[PDB]
Amino acid sequence: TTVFTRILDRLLDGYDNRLRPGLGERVTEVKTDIFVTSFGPVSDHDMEYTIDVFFRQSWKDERLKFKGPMTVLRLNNLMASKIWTPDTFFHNGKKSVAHNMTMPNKLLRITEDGTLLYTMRLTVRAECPMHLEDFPMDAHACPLKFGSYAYTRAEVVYEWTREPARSVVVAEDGSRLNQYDLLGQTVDSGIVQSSTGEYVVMTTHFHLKRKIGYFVIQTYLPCIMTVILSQVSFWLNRESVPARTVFGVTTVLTMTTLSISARNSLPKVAYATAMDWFIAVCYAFVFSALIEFATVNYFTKRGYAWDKTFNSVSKIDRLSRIAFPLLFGIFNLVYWATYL
Amino acid sequence: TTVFTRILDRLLDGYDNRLRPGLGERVTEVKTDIFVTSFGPVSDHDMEYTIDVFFRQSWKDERLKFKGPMTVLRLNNLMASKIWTPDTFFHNGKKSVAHNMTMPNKLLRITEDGTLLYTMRLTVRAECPMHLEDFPMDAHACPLKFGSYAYTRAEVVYEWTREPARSVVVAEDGSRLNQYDLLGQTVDSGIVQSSTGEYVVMTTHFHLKRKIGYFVIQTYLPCIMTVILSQVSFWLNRESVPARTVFGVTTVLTMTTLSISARNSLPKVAYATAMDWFIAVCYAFVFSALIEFATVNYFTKRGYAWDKTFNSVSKIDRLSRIAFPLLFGIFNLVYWATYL
Amino acid sequence: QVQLQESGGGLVQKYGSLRVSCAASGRTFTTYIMAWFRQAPGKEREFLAAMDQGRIQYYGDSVRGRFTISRDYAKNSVDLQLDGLRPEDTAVYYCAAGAGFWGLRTASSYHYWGQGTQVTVSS
Amino acid sequence: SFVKETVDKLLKGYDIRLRPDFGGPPVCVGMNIDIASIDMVSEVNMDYTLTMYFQQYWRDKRLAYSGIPLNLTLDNRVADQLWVPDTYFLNDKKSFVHGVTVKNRMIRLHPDGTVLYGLRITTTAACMMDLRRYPLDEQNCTLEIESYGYTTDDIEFYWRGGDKAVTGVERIELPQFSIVEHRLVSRNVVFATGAYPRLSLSFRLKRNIGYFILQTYMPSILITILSWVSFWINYDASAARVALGITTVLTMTTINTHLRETLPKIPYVKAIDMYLMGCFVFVFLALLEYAFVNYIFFGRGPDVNAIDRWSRIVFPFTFSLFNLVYWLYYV
Amino acid sequence: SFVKETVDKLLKGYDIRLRPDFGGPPVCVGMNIDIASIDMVSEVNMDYTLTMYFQQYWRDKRLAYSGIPLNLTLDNRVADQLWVPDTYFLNDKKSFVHGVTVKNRMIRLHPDGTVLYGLRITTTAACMMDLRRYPLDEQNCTLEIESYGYTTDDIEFYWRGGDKAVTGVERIELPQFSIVEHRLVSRNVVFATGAYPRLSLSFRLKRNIGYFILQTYMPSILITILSWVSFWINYDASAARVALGITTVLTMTTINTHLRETLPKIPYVKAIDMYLMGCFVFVFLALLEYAFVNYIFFGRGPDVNAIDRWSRIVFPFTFSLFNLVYWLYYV
Amino acid sequence: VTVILNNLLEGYDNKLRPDIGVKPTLIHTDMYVNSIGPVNAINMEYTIDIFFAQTWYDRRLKFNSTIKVLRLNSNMVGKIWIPDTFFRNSKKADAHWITTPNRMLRIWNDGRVLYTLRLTIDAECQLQLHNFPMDEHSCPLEFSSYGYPREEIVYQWKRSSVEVGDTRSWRLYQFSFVGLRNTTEVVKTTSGDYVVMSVYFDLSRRMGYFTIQTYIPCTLIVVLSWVSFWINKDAVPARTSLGITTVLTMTTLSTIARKSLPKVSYVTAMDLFVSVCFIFVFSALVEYGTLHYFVSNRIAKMDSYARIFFPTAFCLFNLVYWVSYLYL
Ligand SMILES: *[C@@H]1O[C@H](CO)[C@@H](O[C@@H]2O[C@H](CO)[C@@H](O[C@@H]3O[C@H](CO[C@H]4O[C@H](CO[C@H]5O[C@H](CO)[C@@H](O)[C@H](O)[C@@H]5O)[C@@H](O)[C@H](O[C@H]5O[C@H](CO)[C@@H](O)[C@H](O)[C@@H]5O)[C@@H]4O)[C@@H](O)[C@H](O[C@H]4O[C@H](CO)[C@@H](O)[C@H](O)[C@@H]4O[C@H]4O[C@H](CO)[C@@H](O)[C@H](O)[C@@H]4O[C@H]4O[C@H](CO)[C@@H](O)[C@H](O)[C@@H]4O)[C@@H]3O)[C@H](O)[C@H]2NC(C)=O)[C@H](O)[C@H]1NC(C)=O
Ligand SMILES: CCCCCCCC(=O)OC[C@H](COP(=O)(O)O[C@@H]1[C@H](O)[C@H](O)[C@@H](OP(=O)(O)O)[C@H](OP(=O)(O)O)[C@H]1O)OC(=O)CCCCCCC
Ligand SMILES: CCCCCCCC(=O)OC[C@H](COP(=O)(O)O[C@@H]1[C@H](O)[C@H](O)[C@@H](OP(=O)(O)O)[C@H](OP(=O)(O)O)[C@H]1O)OC(=O)CCCCCCC
Ligand SMILES: CCOC(=O)c1cncn1[C@H](C)c1ccccc1
Ligand SMILES: CCOC(=O)c1cncn1[C@H](C)c1ccccc1
Ligand SMILES: *[C@@H]1O[C@H](CO)[C@@H](O)[C@H](O)[C@H]1NC(C)=O
Ligand SMILES: [Cl-]
Ligand SMILES: [Cl-]
Ligand SMILES: [Cl-]
Repeated sequence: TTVFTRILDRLLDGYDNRLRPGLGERVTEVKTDIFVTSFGPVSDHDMEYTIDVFFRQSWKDERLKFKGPMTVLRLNNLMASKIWTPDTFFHNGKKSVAHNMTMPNKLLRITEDGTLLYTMRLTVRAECPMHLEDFPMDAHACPLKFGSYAYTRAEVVYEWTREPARSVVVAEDGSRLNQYDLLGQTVDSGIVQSSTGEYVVMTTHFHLKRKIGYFVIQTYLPCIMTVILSQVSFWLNRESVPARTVFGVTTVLTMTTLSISARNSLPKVAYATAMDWFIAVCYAFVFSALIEFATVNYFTKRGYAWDKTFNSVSKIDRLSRIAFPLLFGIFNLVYWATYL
Repeated sequence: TTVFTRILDRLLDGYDNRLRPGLGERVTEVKTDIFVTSFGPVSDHDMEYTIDVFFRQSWKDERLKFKGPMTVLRLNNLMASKIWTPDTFFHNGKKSVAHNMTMPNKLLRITEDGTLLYTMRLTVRAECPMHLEDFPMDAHACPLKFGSYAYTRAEVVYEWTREPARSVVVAEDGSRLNQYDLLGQTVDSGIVQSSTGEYVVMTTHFHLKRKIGYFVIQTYLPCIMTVILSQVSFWLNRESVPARTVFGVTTVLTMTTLSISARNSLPKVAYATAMDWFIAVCYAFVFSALIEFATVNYFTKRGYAWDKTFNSVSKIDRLSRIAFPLLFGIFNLVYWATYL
Repeated sequence: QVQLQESGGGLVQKYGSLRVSCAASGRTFTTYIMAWFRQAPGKEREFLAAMDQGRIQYYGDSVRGRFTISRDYAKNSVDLQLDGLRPEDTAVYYCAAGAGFWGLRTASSYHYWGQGTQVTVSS
Repeated sequence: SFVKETVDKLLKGYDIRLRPDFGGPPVCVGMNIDIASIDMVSEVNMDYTLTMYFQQYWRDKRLAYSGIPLNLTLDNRVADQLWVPDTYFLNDKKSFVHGVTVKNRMIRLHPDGTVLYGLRITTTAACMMDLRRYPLDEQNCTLEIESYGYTTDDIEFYWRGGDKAVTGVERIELPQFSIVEHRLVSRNVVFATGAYPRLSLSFRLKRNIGYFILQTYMPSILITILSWVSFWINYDASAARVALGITTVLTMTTINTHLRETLPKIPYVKAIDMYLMGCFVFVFLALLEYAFVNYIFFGRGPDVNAIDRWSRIVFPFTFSLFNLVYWLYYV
Repeated sequence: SFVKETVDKLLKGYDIRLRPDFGGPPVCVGMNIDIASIDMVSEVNMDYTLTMYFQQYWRDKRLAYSGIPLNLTLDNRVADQLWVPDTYFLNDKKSFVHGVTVKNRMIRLHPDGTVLYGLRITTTAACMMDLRRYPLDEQNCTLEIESYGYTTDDIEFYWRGGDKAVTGVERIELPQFSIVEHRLVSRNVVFATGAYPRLSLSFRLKRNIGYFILQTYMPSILITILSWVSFWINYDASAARVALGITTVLTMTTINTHLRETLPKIPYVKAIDMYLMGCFVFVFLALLEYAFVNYIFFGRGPDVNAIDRWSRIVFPFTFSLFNLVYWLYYV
Repeated sequence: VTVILNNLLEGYDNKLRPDIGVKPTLIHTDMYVNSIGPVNAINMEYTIDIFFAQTWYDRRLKFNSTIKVLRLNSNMVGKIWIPDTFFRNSKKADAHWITTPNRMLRIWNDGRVLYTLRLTIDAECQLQLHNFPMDEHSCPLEFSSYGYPREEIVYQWKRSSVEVGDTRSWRLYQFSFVGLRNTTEVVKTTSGDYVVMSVYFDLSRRMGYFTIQTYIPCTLIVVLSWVSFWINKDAVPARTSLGITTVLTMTTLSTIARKSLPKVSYVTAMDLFVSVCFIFVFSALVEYGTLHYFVSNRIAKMDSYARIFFPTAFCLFNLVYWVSYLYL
């Protein structure tokens, strides 16, 4: 086994890991691919998402050529710290983890020609600026940008290993998404100009579509049932002032409870979302059903109900039994067609 | 700068940082000094407070005497790890932070005579045992104790740099308190005894008084208005049984909600606070108002109101309009005289 | 209402330098991707350049290294510097803004479009 | 190989414990910041989180090299072998340098000896906010940059590029705040251990009111309006008018309770508190108005309709007048 | 004295960068796990926390020693000088080796060259849960054990002890779950960089129903039963029957609100949602039944009692039938 | 003293325990409990801050000199052999590092070594929450060597083994510390038999918080539903609104009672009380619904009976409930 020990000692003899390969001679070309083991949950409140990847980088270092019984050295990852590696970082990363349980989750393989393969297991939290105007029927393109921290494009360039569409692969059953659907991803590469120079940036946009099922169950269905309940009052006799006032005030309190609690998981945006409009309109219908009874009660003459002369069924009530359900159905037709 | 490199090399040659200065000849005297850059928030749930300080320590080490051009060597903090420093720890500290951004927040200055200045930037989280009997009108004396972990008072003694009052300084605009006022601090020193010997302890007591404004706004004022609301029913006619039942029930349920939420700001201690008694008495007033109506309804003979004989105005209602507001006003004066 | 107004253009001699600027109003596009497209006569819209909130520049292959895209985030504007112009570059240049859903190079991902500036190179 | 020999000679005999010009004039350090994002502006914790690219420039003559017309961008581990300023943030509470895939740090040397040293830092800095006008308040959050152990005789800070030393503010988009301006301040701070150079980066934040209109102001306005409906109901409908009056009182409590749970326990009155108290008084007085009407007819009868008709004007007029004084004072 | 020279000899010339039999056959690593505790099985975070004693067994002939009939237990810091397998957990989100009073690590050598390597690990492992039958659901949370850098040509995994490799499962006590069984799986996974050995430890968790009966099911049942009291109230009492009906509607809302605050935002209907929706419909229809009774008497009067008698039977019969189908389907 | 320290470490090997291959290394442990922190019922754990002291003999550290004891800081700790003591039921545990490592090392001339460090331990305590909130627990703290079996390391309690402070600065808000006991046993693992040292802390819950939070509010609502028995039965909206809103509030109160507990699937004492209060308020509404039905359409004297039966039954339940859970 001392043959392979002597090969490693020769490689590291007089080797400077402070210098990128080809420094002052050529541009270091780094080929990258990403295997997404899990696309983690998306946090709307923080406008961030989590992704777990195998981040693979490959480049050629002529100082690491060797001859031996094997053509590839599948080495302990501690060998990585003794050689030069790319200083890749994620531009939109917030707080990432390079896993090291039970050992640093890194592999290093050296081919005899001097090509290096260097992969690591990462958990990246990345910024995804969301536009929530169409929430909860919104779609987002969450980016994942990475590149060199220190080396400009005249020094280090990044490329995708295979075709860009094939250089980012997501595992078949690795979705940790709860309320989003990963429709697909687009792979690109660009250039960023900063105060320190011009840098290659490799981008991947993950296209996410929110699932509406949770908000139908917990927001849209309760709102609709509160509107339907508020219109049950129209079918009670006008001499039921306490009963029809309870209908009006409880549904208004219910809509207020729904309204202030529907944005609890969202960032406090200044603009109004699609769900805000639906709740505001449902509030108007519920508010108008209590104003309607006030008008009916104002034209009630006698304080006794039908068992002398008796009150008549209100014309306002007769038309409200039709107009209110009809206009709420029309709103739902326009609302859902506008956003779906 | 080769002159100063030799001086530092000469000083560290043969220097044993495992041994305290003057070992076997004298007690090592450490003069301490605390500058509070911010008195951070006080946590009632954990009974702890945060504090950001410049912790300054000074002592003499004859092994570090030097002669040269500069009388004081203002060195990189990396030098501090090569020499002996006091092993000061906070006795009541819980989880403190030594700041490491962008470098270790430390300084080390060596004068030519061997005197050392050693300051570090810390965030100390210390236990502050609180007696919450008078909450929210309570005051506390939060301590800050520190001393040597390993060296007994026969080896290392601590002293305040100046007069003890002037040795702890709080910055003019550093208060991070929301619910408290910092009324001043008491500085003291003492000796603690343990199984491993006697140790010098340096104590500071920050005196804090709770600001009552939040609890007046959010607890006392809603309690007072609920009691006033419950006494409104005394002025309604005795035949409005549903109306007066709604007054009694809703105010009792409001007091029930207030009593639950008034404990959420505090650790779940087993005794009653001063706010518990106010809510308990307010509950008694609100509950008696509903019991008063039940008595009035018991002596109501007719189900119809005045427009045939008619019910008279209840004597209980006539007396309750005076007794209930008066007794509550008397209780408020006695309550706020006791605690304020 | 949201409006995007291209400026510059007209006629330029071969090899001339032209700067095309777009002014946006009615909505702040700081978090959006502001792009440039061109449409040769009898041809589909061709992606030219884009620049997202992070100042990352994307380019089409035919214009990479020739055209430069910059953004004035304070002025809510995007500019496209045209250099090495050739008669093949004569088209209508469009300013666009969008969230880049299903790709920032596809024209269907941009919801806001300018009217269009004619750029012509005469040889 | 020439570069490798050059770097070894630079680091051979280099003393990291000594600053450049250790016994001479102070080393001038130029700083610029590229702000990547501001987030987590919290009133509960009284802090904001800032991600930035923190660049420091200084000239260390011990690192001057000749023969190479290149700027030597080295591996970031060489920073541990060089002297760097002991720069720190005074109001920083929790800060980390990003470390994926490697430590987000850069060292770039120049032939004359200039060192460019960059760090990608996320820091949570304390920002004590005055919330008396909340949610119509303007906050001022600062970042205090100081040398820890070097006084003004050893080190000098300056903003490299003047007023253009900080970039990226125009690209920041806060969901709840708008940045009005940022300033760069250079000054000295004196402690008991000496005078130290300080650089200040302050932002002025204006809170967006749109969220609070839908969340607290509009439900309070509509509930206050709804309590006037009782003025149009007959006096003898005690059950209906008490139910309406008490429900509007209960509704105002729910609005405040939800708002209270999202805020730090502050001892003073905020602007939004003043509005909810105002709306509560109007809702409370409408309920007390019926009790007055009920007492006059039943407890004193042995004009009732005048009081209700009078209230139909005064309550809408006084509440609109209250909104006039409120919004003129705070907007 | 002799033991020191033997250990000194083993570490002399040792190459930690090379695995045992580096150029030869794969090294077989045997694993057994002693589970200390499972806790925080989180539906919200979709994960669970595991504390275990993780032992790895392999032979390194470079560490063979003779003359000492002892199994040499060394200080745990010797693990930094010896080669250990690069074992990782694929579905691991956050993990640490305990470090009080020292790093909770064991290295025991054997004369034939066998190394026993123990670690005390707490790991938060991902477990995506299907909540469609919640709270009557069963979950299968797994632990994926794999080598990171070494393909099946370099390393082999096996459960040391077969079905007895994992111990301590029967002693685990989860408040909300019962561990029905656990399984051990050995297989190979292929990635683009090669084929890697994988060991899988999976538990089958059955959620306890007793908590949810007192928490949500009983108040739903008692609220539905009390909504039938209105059918026995005289049709004249509009204010009594409306207040009873509306309050039962609001109780079901509070029950669901308390429930959903403790759960993630999943886009499908759970079993508990199916029950709460059913109870709401019954409570909603009881209130609609009075409006129908009120409308028929007053809106068509110019058999009201028969509707109440019909409702007194049909509502208890349909609800008891709804519970019968619900529980037989899910239990 | 520099000469003594240099010679002690010359030829020293910290990877080998003293008397390896000769006899077990006997370690005498000592614990000063600085504070027993909060008891978290949901996570089934408690916090404890200790000064953990360990004493053993290392013949490689004998020295002949005028000085009798070397008193050293934490610098020397990493250079000599140290026991690999770990805490078996510790979910989280940290040492202390401000301003320096909170560690002390003392070496006597006959080779005796005293090693002490400060620890904060989050220890797992599986609480059995039957009889809650009138429950008592013995929360353990177990430690042993990670890799050295009984044939190599033995622990032994000293004369004054576990010491507590004033027990008044402790963060025991809901529990009162009543006492402790220390045990020693042998535990067989797959890698050998280990000496395990256990400290049990007996904790009895203070029900003062729960009386204010759950018992008194629930009782007042039960009393509230009895007010309807005195209201005239012709007031149908009054009796019904009182009856059903009282039931609605019990539903809210039941949820608040269990917010501080793990979601255990057995019935605690507090669950039994809240459930019985629910049955009382449920019956008060059914009582009126029965009376209202039979009067509009002796039984008519149901209100008189309910005025006596309901207060008497609830007092009777309270008599049995508090006697069973406090005395029985
Ligand atoms: C995955 O990756 C992560 C990230 O890399 C790994 O986490 C790292 O783990 C390693 C190994 O455990 C740590 O190194 C040792 O750390 C200890 C403890 O101090 C560190 O941690 C404290 C908090 O604990 C945190 O980590 C521990 C685990 O380490 C964990 O249990 C706990 O829950 C918590 O998470 C920090 O407070 C502390 O910071 C403080 O001290 C810093 C300097 O140390 C200072 O910069 C800070 O500002 C702050 O004040 C620190 O981060 C260290 O004590 C230890 O260093 C001693 O031991 C090593 C052993 O090999 C030795 O080589 C060192 O030289 C040193 O020993 C000297 O000092 C001893 C104490 O005085 C003395 O007894 C010795 O004799 C020796 O003295 C010699 O040198 C001195 C000085 O030159 C000289 O005067 C003497 O004469 C003599 O020559 C190690 O640094 C990392 O800290 C930790 N990093 C992070 C970010 O977490 C994780 O382990 C990886 N996981 C896996 C599975 O691989
Ligand atoms: C939303 C609020 C809208 C407010 C609109 C307010 C519009 C408005 O001004 O209404 C007044 C009037 C009230 O009608 P309503 O049926 O409620 O009241 C009857 C009406 O006052 C008759 O004139 C009375 O008869 P008479 O002459 O004394 O013999 C009759 O008394 P009696 O016979 O029982 O003794 C009353 O019951 O309504 C309309 O004319 C239809 C409006 C349809 C509006 C439809 C809107 C959808
Ligand atoms: C929580 C308070 C509990 C108080 C419990 C107090 C219980 C208690 O003592 O009740 C008796 C009485 C009820 O007074 P109240 O006026 O309500 O009842 C009248 C009384 O019953 C007369 O006797 C009736 O006339 P008559 O004889 O048939 O001609 C009259 O009938 P009518 O004219 O309508 O036909 C009834 O209305 O109260 C007091 O005298 C003042 C007590 C003040 C007590 C202190 C109050 C602060
Ligand atoms: C007719 C269906 O509507 C409802 O069940 C409904 C409407 N508002 C509230 N609810 C109930 C309480 C519910 C909401 C969400 C999940 C489960 C149950
Ligand atoms: C007369 C003032 O009383 C009130 O405003 C009052 C009393 N009970 C409740 N409230 C309201 C809801 C309130 C409390 C606290 C802050 C803002 C608003
Ligand atoms: C418990 O500690 C005492 C000293 O306080 C000791 O005498 C006794 O032996 C210990 N018990 C056990 C079982 O170790
Ligand atoms: Cl998600
Ligand atoms: Cl505070
Ligand atoms: Cl406790």
